[PDB]
Amino acid sequence: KGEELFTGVVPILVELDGDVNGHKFSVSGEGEGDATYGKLTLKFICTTGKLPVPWPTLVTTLTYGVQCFSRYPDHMKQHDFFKSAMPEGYVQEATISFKDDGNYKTRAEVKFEGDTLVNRIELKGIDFKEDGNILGHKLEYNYNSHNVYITADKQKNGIKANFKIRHNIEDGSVQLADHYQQNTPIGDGPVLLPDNHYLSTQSALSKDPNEKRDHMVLLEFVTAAGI
Repeated sequence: KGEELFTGVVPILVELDGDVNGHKFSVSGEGEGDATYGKLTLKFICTTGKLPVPWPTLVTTLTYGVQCFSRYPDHMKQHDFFKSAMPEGYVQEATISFKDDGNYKTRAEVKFEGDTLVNRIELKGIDFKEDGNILGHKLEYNYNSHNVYITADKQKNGIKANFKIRHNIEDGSVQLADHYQQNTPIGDGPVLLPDNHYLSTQSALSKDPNEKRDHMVLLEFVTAAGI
C-alpha cells in the first residue's frame, strides 16, 4: 500500500521546464514533505536567470505534484488516490486559464526515484498579453487560501480536480486563474477512486535573505476535507 511510504519525512525534487510566449525558463525545487501534518517546506530556484512570469502563477504547477503530502484524516484514508498510485506514480495534465489573458498547459509525472519523491514538469504558456498581469509582473508576492475540489474518473482509472485561484494584483484588484487538473496512474496496480471531497490549501511565500538568484521559499499546508 502506497500510504506506508508517507508515514515520515520524505525528500522532494521538482524540475520544471517552461515556455511562456517564447520566453524559455527552468525551475529547480528542493525540500521535504511530512504527510502526517500535511506539511510542505520547499525552495524553488530559477536556474536560467530571471523568471518571465510572477512566482505566484507557478505555485499550483510546482505544488500539484506534491499533493501526495496532503493530510488525509483517518476516516478519509480510503479516498487518498495520490498516495495509492505510489511508488509507480501518476501522469499529470493541467490547463490553467487566466481571465482576460493567456493559458498554461502542463504535463507532468510524479513518482518515487528511490526514497525521493520526484516531480518532472513541462509548462507551455500561450496567448499572453505583453502588458498584462502576468508578463507585466503586476501580481503581489502572496498566495490566498483555497480549496481543490476532487472528483473521480473511473473510465480513466484516475481523478479530476477543479478550482479557482484569485491572484492579488498590485492595485488591489483580482486576476482569476481557473484550474482543471487530471491525474492518471502510471502503474497497473489498484488505486483508490474517491468520493467527492476537497483539499484545503494554505500557502506562505517568502524570500531567503542570502539568496541572489530569482527564487521562492514556500511553506504549505494541505488537508483533505468534505467527508
